[PDB]
Amino acid sequence: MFDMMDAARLEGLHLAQDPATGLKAIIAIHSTRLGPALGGCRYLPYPNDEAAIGDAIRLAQGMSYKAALAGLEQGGGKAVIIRPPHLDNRGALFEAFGRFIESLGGRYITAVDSGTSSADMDCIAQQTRHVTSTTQAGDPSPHTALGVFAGIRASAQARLGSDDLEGLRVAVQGLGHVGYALAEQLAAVGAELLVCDLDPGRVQLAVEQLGAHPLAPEALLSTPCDILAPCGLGGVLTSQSVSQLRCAAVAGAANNQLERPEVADELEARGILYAPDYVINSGGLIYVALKHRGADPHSITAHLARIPARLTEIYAHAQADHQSPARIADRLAERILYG
Amino acid sequence: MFDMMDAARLEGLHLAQDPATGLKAIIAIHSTRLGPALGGCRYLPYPNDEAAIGDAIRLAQGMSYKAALAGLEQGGGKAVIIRPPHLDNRGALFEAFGRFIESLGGRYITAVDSGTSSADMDCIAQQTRHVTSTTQAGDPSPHTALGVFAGIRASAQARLGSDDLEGLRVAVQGLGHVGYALAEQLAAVGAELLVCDLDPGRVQLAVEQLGAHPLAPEALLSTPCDILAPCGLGGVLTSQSVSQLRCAAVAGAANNQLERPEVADELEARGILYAPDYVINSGGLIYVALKHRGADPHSITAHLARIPARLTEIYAHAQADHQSPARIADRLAERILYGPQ
Repeated sequence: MFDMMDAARLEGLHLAQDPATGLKAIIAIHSTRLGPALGGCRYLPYPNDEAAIGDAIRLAQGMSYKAALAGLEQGGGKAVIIRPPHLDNRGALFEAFGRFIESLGGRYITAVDSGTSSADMDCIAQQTRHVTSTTQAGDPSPHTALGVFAGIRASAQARLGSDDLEGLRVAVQGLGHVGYALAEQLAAVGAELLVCDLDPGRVQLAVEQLGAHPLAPEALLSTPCDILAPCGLGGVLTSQSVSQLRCAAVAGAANNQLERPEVADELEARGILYAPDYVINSGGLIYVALKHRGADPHSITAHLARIPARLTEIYAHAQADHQSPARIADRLAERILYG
Repeated sequence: MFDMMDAARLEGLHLAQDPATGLKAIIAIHSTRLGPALGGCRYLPYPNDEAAIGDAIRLAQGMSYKAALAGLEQGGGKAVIIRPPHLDNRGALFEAFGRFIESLGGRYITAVDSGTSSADMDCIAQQTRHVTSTTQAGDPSPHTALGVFAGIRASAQARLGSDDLEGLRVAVQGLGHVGYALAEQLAAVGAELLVCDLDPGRVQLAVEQLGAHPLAPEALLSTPCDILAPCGLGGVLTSQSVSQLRCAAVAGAANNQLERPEVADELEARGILYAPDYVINSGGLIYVALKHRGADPHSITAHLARIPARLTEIYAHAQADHQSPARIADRLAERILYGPQ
């Protein structure tokens, strides 16, 4: 596994296995230069171990970049639990996972992610305090939503010339907690709002309560609009979908929007501004992390307020270098993490 | 690596890589049921990662069995550090390893092993307290030899009716730090002491200083004797060598005496009592474990008694169950490690 670690420049890898509870856990710690590593925990089926390990490692490197550009005193980590087929007692499984976390003594702080819920974080909390997004904690989705909204304002400024959004066509792909909250902000501002989601009744709510113009999901990604906001599954941007984009900029809340790093040059080569997902969507991370360390309230507002400004700066550097803003963000992150 | 870990019932595997220092290190924590996990750090070349990782797993398991039968509030762990082809320098790497150990909060305590020395322990000592066998710490070889001595006395009783070694023929195969100290302990008991070793002066030393009979290195394992004490290389017990033995028991200090577990049964078939190596040679481990926790010399002696006590317990169940002592030992260990308590 050292080859995998070395390719990601991952500091440490930890595997725990416990047959009383069926726990098979991976905690990957990519960086702790800036602080303890924080990252969510996934509870998912996997074709095999090396896929689960590989997924934890790559995602943990993602967190280091996201935390580094959000200016936090936080490194990147990620946990992955391999979903059993049987499972008699989930909950007792997550209590073992919390003991696993404890054994690393605060080097890793956990969080929610695909397949886990604040329910499971409550069980984790029984065994360690290096956990966040408990049921007692908030739902941090609003902070993500407002961050991306700020970031869409900044992308329209850089790409179209004005940060005014009224009458702009903006397409919001996905109406989960974050996607709907973003759409709602967009309707209040008077954007021409286009929405899509797999749940037909989520779309109905957005048509009924936001005045959203509904679109089929296959059509949404290529409709002509000013700004496309991906807020669903990852990998939404492929070489294929980038060739059929009709927006002037891509700016959304979803994680891991780029299928491959190479796609960011396909976007720039078409002249479409791309807001690097891990910059524009960090609001949920900034709030959870600062609240978890008990930071000063002035510091929390200050960090959240910096997201659009960070985008502006990136956007300037990318212009000044005829480079994709994803390249600019990456190299910024590398210097912080590896300089 | 979960198939491996599940096979070995390994709690936890940990990996750290540091390209600045060249650290590629594995720490395998098999069990922490009886206490924090204690185990040597080996520093060796390896053909591939899967080889080193699998090594760490398998040795940490053995250490859990060894610590359990030794009666210690200790778990089993092992560190493996893949030796890079070109390194400058050593001390920085082991300082980085020291930081790796410290990151586990005392759940793992390291020690010297094949490839590492007390000097490397000294560098680890700069970054963590969870390290043993530094230069300032007392040699553990005497204690190993003393524990093997007591173990031999308990094999005499079980095999020959009493623990009196006076006038017994005991052949010691290997006269290193542990080897010779066992030989010295045996002469004083009043036993007829046969010896072999790769260095000849080692022999005439024991011949001169102990009354030993010099024996040819290549024919010691077949000489008529009451007890054979392997204190050299591992794997001296093979299907072939067991066929040629001319002793009543085997009880010595060497690690990994059994070339593979069948040998235990071939020894049972021949009626030769076999002292499970990792039980009889636990004395270095007991001493280091207890010193680290700061124990009085009385407490070390009492705990050292676990070797003869446990060997006697194993010999009794072995008789009652009509099984090899090697099999009894593993099942007792498993009872302690994975059973209820």
